Amino acid sequence: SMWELTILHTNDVHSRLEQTSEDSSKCVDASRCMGGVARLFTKVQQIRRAEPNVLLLDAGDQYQGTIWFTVYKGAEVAHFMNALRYDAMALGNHEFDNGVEGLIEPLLKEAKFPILSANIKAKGPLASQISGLYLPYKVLPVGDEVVGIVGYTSKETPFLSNPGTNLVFEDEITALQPEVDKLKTLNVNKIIALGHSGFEMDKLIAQKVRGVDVVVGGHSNTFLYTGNPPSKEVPAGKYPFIVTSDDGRKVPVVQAYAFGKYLGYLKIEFDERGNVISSHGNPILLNSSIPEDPSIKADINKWRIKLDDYSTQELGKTIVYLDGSSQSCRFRECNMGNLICDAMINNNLRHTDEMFWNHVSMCILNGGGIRSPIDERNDGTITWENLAAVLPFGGTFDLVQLKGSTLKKAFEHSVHRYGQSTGEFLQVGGIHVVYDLSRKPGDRVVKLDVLCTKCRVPSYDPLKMDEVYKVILPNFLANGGDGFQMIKDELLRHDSGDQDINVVSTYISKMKVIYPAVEGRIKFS
Amino acid sequence: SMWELTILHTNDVHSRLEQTSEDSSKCVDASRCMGGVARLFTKVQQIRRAEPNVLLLDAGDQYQGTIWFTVYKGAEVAHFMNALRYDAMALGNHEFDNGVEGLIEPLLKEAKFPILSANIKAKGPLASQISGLYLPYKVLPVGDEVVGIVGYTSKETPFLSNPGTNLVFEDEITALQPEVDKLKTLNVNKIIALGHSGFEMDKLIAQKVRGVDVVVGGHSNTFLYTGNPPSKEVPAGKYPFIVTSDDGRKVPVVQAYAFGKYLGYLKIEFDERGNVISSHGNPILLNSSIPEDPSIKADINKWRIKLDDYSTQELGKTIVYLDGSSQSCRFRECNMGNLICDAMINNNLRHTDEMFWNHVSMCILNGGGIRSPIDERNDGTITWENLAAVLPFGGTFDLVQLKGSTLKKAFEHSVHRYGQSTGEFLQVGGIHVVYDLSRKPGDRVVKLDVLCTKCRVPSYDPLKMDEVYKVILPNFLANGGDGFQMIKDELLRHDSGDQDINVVSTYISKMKVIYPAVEGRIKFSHH
Ligand SMILES: O=P(O)(O)[C@@](CO)(Cc1nn[nH]n1)OC[C@H]1O[C@@H](n2ncc3c(NC4CCCC4)nc(Cl)nc32)[C@H](O)[C@@H]1O
Ligand SMILES: O=P(O)(O)[C@@](CO)(Cc1nn[nH]n1)OC[C@H]1O[C@@H](n2ncc3c(NC4CCCC4)nc(Cl)nc32)[C@H](O)[C@@H]1O
Ligand SMILES: *[C@@H]1O[C@H](CO)[C@@H](O)[C@H](O)[C@H]1NC(C)=O
Ligand SMILES: *[C@@H]1O[C@H](CO)[C@@H](O)[C@H](O)[C@H]1NC(C)=O
Ligand SMILES: [Ca+2]
Ligand SMILES: [Ca+2]
Ligand SMILES: [Zn+2]
Ligand SMILES: [Zn+2]
Ligand SMILES: [Zn+2]
Ligand SMILES: [Zn+2]
Repeated sequence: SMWELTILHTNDVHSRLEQTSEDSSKCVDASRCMGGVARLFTKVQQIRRAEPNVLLLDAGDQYQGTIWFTVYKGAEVAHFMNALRYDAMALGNHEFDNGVEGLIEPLLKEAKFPILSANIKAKGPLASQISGLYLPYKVLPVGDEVVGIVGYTSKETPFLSNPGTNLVFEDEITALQPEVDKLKTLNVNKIIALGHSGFEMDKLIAQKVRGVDVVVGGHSNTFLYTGNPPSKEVPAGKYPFIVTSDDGRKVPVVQAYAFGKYLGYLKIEFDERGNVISSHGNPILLNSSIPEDPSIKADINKWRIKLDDYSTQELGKTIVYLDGSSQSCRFRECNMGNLICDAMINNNLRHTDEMFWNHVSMCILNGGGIRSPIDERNDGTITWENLAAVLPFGGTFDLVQLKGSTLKKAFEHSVHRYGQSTGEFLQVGGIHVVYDLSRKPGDRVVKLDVLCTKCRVPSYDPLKMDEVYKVILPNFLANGGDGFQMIKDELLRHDSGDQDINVVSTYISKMKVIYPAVEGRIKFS
Repeated sequence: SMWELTILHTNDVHSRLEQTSEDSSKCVDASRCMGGVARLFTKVQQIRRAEPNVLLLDAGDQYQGTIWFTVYKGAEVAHFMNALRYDAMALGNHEFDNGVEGLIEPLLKEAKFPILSANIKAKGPLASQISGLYLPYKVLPVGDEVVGIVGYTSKETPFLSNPGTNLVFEDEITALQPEVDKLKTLNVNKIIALGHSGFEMDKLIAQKVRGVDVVVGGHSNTFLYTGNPPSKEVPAGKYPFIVTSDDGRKVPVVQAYAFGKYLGYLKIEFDERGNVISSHGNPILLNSSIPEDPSIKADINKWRIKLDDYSTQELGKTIVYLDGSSQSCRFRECNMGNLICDAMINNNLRHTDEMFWNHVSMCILNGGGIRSPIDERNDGTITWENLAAVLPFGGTFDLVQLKGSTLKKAFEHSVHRYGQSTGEFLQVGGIHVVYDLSRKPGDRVVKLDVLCTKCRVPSYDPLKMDEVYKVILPNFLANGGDGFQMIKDELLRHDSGDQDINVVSTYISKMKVIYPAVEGRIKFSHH
């Protein structure tokens, strides 16, 4: 005898409540738009009506990405996930972006489903405050069986978000194994690991955590597919990805890209003792072939009324595609990066009253801070809402004095673990860098020319290690985010800047028509 | 017996009536300013009081370069050259910039000294109109002797200016020799060739034209000096430069850079039969050590009143030196070029109602069209006057559809005679070009990448020969100037654009603070 479970799964939805363009920017041409919570609900109900044993799971990073989260601050997440009737969610890194209070009062108190993390431990006054609002696991009834779901969250969360110093983020394998053993002693024979640490960590969990039957992941924005993929996303492996564990077991690992563009869909056949005997499926592309549910869409429109103040005024026009996609901006020079760096540099030079920074022409910008493209095909209109999708974090473009050796160390860090879509890869202004990736990590920077400052005509001269340079960058990077510890430690001055999104809107308002290009600021050898 | 003559000479003054900064841009810090007509007058008078036999000569290109010429149109040239008591002038190419009417009514009718060119022949109805207003030669009394001065003008004048199709520009050597022979039969044994064809042609004249004793030149902006030079300009040779002629004679050739920064000064010792026994001198740096003459300065201030409309409004600010010097912009990437090209591109995109050119991101700009720097040390203010020194010509930034093969032929022409400070060297926008100069002319372009247009994100892709590109450029280049004959002939569309100086002021007004760099748009390689 066999027992079939259908796992429906989203991850890194990142406040894409409404349907989006193919690239996850704002919907303009409705006939070609994709995803959003109303469309997901239609596909979820289609599966639920057909399959008797169904779990709808989220692997974190619902928080942050559009004006939805800027305005509603997680109430939209609670509300629409409840309307969809998610069975469980794992805490991601972006769930702590508005502090622990930003997690508790909107999401944890209003969610009608369990929220999960087994490697986040609470200490101090916070322990009693957050007791039971999230859990290490939940044991869910599914038909006449039970399925254990055990949660996890990235160890990098303190370095990427605002979880506060009373939350300790343990190792995933060390925290998960006792919980999985606890569930076995409670006669839960089917166990799903649901969490938010990336596809590599998901694979290690599948391997090393004995008793885990399936890993549903997130954080790396990984697309897995078996067969011919339905859109632009290139699959990193088959769906599901099969790990061979330490005790010889085949453990399926899944992820469902990002932005609610796909619904992950895995059918698993279990024996009577909760061993996986087979698995199959694929992520389902939520395109115009699936209608947005009328009820959920009507509710979305009601919540949408408050947001329409942010889409009113045209700040300017683009006549080129502003490529702010992760696949470009984390792997090579992207023109959205160039735009943002040029805006950073240009805005700073209006502050003529402050003479220490009035010649700053160099810029560094973490690629992962660029959160969305903007489309050029609607007479390429750029509103505030469009900008808020690119720059949702409410950071500042701060000013730092750095030694040359600090700067070379940062450019080595930029490509130290290249090829995994991590956000540390640097977009630049007033810098020409050339990488050779065949060299070992810490020695991949082969050419590095920067704009001179003690010179009448600015030209790109080679960077000297002993020389000091002035750079404009996100406060995230100045304070040591993305493992840029050399910046925070070794910087000589650090001034607070202007607000990031205001800098870019000012710049676009000034220029009227923008046309940034890929110029060979970042080259490969 | 011996007879000593002192030749004082200017060339390519280019409307620098007032004193200038070291680089020839507007005077701001008066304590370190140079040249101008008031200072020149002081130095000329010092020499005249000291030496009995003095000629003050001009080798052309007084016309064009600042608002002085924009407003007064050659009347300031006539007026201040007359006040200085120039003995003779040769017609340069820029003397024809406002047509033949622009030469006649201001300069030729009001000048109290002879104006000279022996290789400009007038035909049609214009011949009788301009007969004798300029001359092939003039024979000037100097003390008890006479000195013949014979004129010449660049054969490239029709391709650089607006002389009209009724003026023919003959070969200089063929035109000069009969005049020099004629003067020998008229018992003129001392002959100066004064003209405007460049230092190379000056040397050929010295060599080939039998009877010429001295060549006073212009057009190439050549600095010659003997000893340690007093300023930024690198000497091309000794002063005077000595040609050994075909008929066995040492002929001194002189020039005096440009912009009235130096007064050329050559002492020649002649024998009784008008042969040069020796020559010596140097150009005199007209710096703060020579005071401005009170009379000429007071007259300059009176004429200056009408011009002060052009310097009131600050259009914007630069925080970098805008290198618009000939030594940069005709030899490599200069940031003034980059600025002008970016302004050309940016202004064009405001015309959204016209959909054929609304994605144009490629620009070519002849380096010789960039006429002056702008300084950054006075809180680097940019007025209209400053801009008018960079872009004096009143051209337009026109729009052309060109084949790729046309564009590569233009980039080959850009460096075909590289190393001579000729204006055809191209400043660019949305183009990355790499030259190898060790290769032969017509095959020096080794890499040539341009911004794509049928593409969502613009990147620099290699230029395809069969593919067609849209480019913004000066109408000078579209109409075939600087020997860019491939553009005029092989272009597919040609629309008139906006006025050149208005494009750059609009852009500066928009940007407020400008900081253009040398970016590697133009590189050189030795493979
Ligand atoms: O799953 P994700 O979203 O975690 C992901 C994982 O690699 C993947 C992804 N790809 N596409 N969408 N998602 O990207 C993370 C990258 O994003 C950048 N990052 N994160 C936060 C943040 C920040 N501010 C903080 C401080 C106050 C709360 C927010 N500020 C700036 Cl400038 N960058 C920021 C960084 O590069 C990091 O490596
Ligand atoms: O002695 P010069 O001054 O002749 C000189 C000789 O090599 C030397 C020089 N160096 N520094 N100052 N002088 O430069 C010539 C270069 O100047 C450029 N040039 N000339 C005219 C002109 C023009 N318009 C004209 C057309 C109708 C009347 C106005 N338009 C644009 Cl865009 N360029 C123009 C061109 O490159 C040429 O090669
Ligand atoms: C939607 O996706 C399916 C595959 O999942 C594909 O066959 C279909 O062509 C798509 N429909 C559109 C774009 O309307
Ligand atoms: C002016 O030029 C003379 C002659 O070359 C030189 O000796 C002197 O130093 C200069 N005076 C200045 C810069 O004040
Ligand atoms: Ca099991
Ligand atoms: Ca003689
Ligand atoms: Zn995420
Ligand atoms: Zn994440
Ligand atoms: Zn000239
Ligand atoms: Zn000339």
